[PDB]
Amino acid sequence: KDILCRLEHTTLRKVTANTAIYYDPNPQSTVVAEDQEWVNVISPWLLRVELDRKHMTDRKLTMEQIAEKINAGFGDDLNCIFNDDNAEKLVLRIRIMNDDDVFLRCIESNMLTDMTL
Amino acid sequence: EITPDLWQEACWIVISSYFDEKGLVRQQLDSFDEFIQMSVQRIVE
Amino acid sequence: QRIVATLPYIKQEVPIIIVFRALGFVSDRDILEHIIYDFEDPEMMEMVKPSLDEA
Amino acid sequence: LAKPRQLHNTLWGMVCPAETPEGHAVGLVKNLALMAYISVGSQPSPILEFLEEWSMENLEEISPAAIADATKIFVNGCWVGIHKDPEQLMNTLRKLRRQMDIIVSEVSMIRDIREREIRIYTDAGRICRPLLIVEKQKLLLKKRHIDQLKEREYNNYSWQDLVASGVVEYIDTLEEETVMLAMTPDDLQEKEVAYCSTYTHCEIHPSMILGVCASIIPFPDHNQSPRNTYQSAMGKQAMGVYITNFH
Amino acid sequence: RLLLAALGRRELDDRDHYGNKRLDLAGPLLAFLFRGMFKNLLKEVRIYAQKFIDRGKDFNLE
Amino acid sequence: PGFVGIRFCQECNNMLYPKEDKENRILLYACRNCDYQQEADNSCIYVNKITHEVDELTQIIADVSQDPTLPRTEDHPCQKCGHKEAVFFQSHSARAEDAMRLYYVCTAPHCGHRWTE
Amino acid sequence: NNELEPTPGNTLRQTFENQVNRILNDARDKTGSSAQKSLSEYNNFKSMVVSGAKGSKINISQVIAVVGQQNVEGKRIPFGFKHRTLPHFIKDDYGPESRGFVENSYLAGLTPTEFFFHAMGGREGLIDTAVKTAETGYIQRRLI
Amino acid sequence: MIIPVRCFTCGKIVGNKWEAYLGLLQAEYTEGDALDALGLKRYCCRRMLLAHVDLIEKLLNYAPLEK
Amino acid sequence: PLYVDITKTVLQTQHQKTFIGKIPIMLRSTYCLLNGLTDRDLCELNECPLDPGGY
Ligand SMILES: [Zn+2]
Ligand SMILES: [Zn+2]
Ligand SMILES: [Zn+2]
Repeated sequence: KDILCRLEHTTLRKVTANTAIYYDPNPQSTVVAEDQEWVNVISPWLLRVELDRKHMTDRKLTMEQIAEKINAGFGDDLNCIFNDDNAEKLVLRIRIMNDDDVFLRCIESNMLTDMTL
Repeated sequence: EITPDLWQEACWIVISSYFDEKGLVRQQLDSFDEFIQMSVQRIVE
Repeated sequence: QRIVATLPYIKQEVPIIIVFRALGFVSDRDILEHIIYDFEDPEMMEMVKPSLDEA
Repeated sequence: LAKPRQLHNTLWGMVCPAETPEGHAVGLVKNLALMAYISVGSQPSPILEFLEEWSMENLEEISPAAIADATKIFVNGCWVGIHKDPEQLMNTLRKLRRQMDIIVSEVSMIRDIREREIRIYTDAGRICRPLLIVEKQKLLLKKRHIDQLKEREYNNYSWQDLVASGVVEYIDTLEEETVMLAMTPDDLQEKEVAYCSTYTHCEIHPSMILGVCASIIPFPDHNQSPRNTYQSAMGKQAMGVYITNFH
Repeated sequence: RLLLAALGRRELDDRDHYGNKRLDLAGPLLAFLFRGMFKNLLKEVRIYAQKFIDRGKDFNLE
Repeated sequence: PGFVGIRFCQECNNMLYPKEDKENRILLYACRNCDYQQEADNSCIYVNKITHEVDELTQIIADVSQDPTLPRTEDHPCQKCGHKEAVFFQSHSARAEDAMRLYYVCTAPHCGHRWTE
Repeated sequence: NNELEPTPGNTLRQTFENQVNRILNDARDKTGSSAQKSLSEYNNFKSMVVSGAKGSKINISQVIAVVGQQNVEGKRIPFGFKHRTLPHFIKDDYGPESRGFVENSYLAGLTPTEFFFHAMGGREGLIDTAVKTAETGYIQRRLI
Repeated sequence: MIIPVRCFTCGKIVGNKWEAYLGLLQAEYTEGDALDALGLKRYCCRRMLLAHVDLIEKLLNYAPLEK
Repeated sequence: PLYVDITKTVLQTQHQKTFIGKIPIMLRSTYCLLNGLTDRDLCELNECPLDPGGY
């Protein structure tokens, strides 16, 4: 099954559990108010995705590998803040460095479709 | 009232009455008579 | 993810919102109130937003 | 294209199952079953007058937001109006259909309660068959009625007179889809270990699902279906005295 | 209806449903054919009357 | 979380799009047809639940209890009105029949109570 | 009551239909084995099938013991009506009788519902035969 | 259209027995007992005296156009 | 045979019973000759009483 998961195609569409965007101009204070905001402490809006432990256990994935994969895919334009495995919930937070949130929606649709992680 | 044992003959005579009333070409005759009775005058009006 | 229409004597695929505006309903409010009956439809929000946000 | 010439579920009592041509076109040609009858079609204007003399408002006068609660009412597909409570007006329409006062027996009505709507079909092209009407656990086809039917040709008691009595009614495809059926009054409507005990309509006779050739086919419950189909096809080749005045 | 179809809360339709198929008898067929060729007959009658009114003579119905 | 609805420009009966205010780092639903602005009530502007766990209890209406084609049961009574007779049925919606779940609606009129065991 | 634990590799619905198919196949196989054990050795059916002229040991089972479950398109008979195979059954039931398994034999006779299901099977076989003959004729012509 | 004179299997005389059969059924006997009273023991003759249909009354109900 | 009446207004003129053409009728219809005739009448008219008709 290791060779299985190495061979079979995985997409962020089938790995994500949910996604959202929150306008948080201050990086220190967020609507989610999780520990990862203090772990982190420039886009005024942040993109938060929440995964599912069923799929991480099925695919044997390390979300550090997902984070480095998406960092390599989108370059240095997007920074990803990762939720360390303290509970069932794992959150990736995406912030853009220097068009607008409609372009953010387009690129999150793109990464949902075909990063081929 | 209704008897389960006589229900066979009851439904059979119901079938007999239904076929005696209708026949087999009821839908053909009814469609043609409806057309020639109202549809042609509806067309010409 | 949008919605268009195929119509007789028409060679194009015209959007529903601009069809409604050609009919006369240029208001987003009565367009929404004509496309839905029970107003509390957020799932309708994320599956209708590209069509009106285009048209 | 296999699917449109495949045999569909929606054929109980409309077309006999084991009567097909054998050659290049198997399944595109059907032969009509016994009870199956085609709707002749009628004008829906008296029906709309019934709605409007009743309390089912048109779509142009009704306020928009107070369409969320109500149920939609379509006639022959096109949208007519809405009403808050389809209950007791569905029953009024059913009994008026039974008595043929203004709603005819031929015009049908389907009440989608899963999605709040109801459609009235006056159109031709619908195919229907007669079925019994049962309200309680007991049926409506009484010994008095079968006594007049047995003493037919004297009282001139007719099948149309039975329909006027409202014991039986025409049931078409969408209504058959949305109604529950009782297969046997002597076996299913009788009180026993209950299956659902919500029986609404009952079939006249199961053999009536057969057709013109399947009727002369003996023991199809014992025969094989390819044999039954072959025999039903060969019934047209069955040679005999074709007409009375052949000379 | 299309939105509920996309959501899948409402089940899609089948072309094989004989409830969703209608059955034309000879009545609608003959009515449609007679309608079309009666329109053709009216075309012939109107072009005949137009020919006579171009000729300046009264049209003959028969 | 929860879904976020349309902000309406009331005076011309139109849509409001969220745009940012950089002078105080806030979010403002502004009209594009005209000039009408409202404060953003929450940081969430867009959210997508991908797990498709929707409240089928709210999706199901109570009028289905009187349907005779649906089967009738008496094992579990109504919680609010105490009536023994309930109707057990399935989702009847797509992407749900993978898990066949039972929903009971009480046959007693004027209570309209539905629940899942 | 959802005590069913889904098999890995398929959904709960597929696991359930696999369980139903396994149970029905085992029951039908046991029925046929019991009948062929008890064919009493003076049956001309047995004699001719042992000669190998025509028929099969399963054909004795349909003609004598039980018809069994009939399959359309490699599965059970689907819900042609509103989540029901027939209006004669209730909504949302998964009984073998309501889904296409025949509990009777040819000698016992059939209810009209399972007779309709056998008609489903026979029509499926006949349409397969017709399209098979036509396509193999065209393919043989192509090869020649 | 007519009763056959002889049994297809046997050859026993049948033609008079049809009109006799009609006479006994008008005299209101059960048809099997009337058949036995006429004396048709074998079923291969019982069949033709039992389930014969007559058409010549309809044919003669038609007018003779060749006169 | 089929007729219509004609209303012309050139001065109003009425032309009743104007022959259009001949339209086919299937047997045993409400306007057929074989309507209401019993078995005796039909066999006198040398047609089969048991024939269904409608063609
Ligand atoms: Zn505005
Ligand atoms: Zn209750
Ligand atoms: Zn003999």
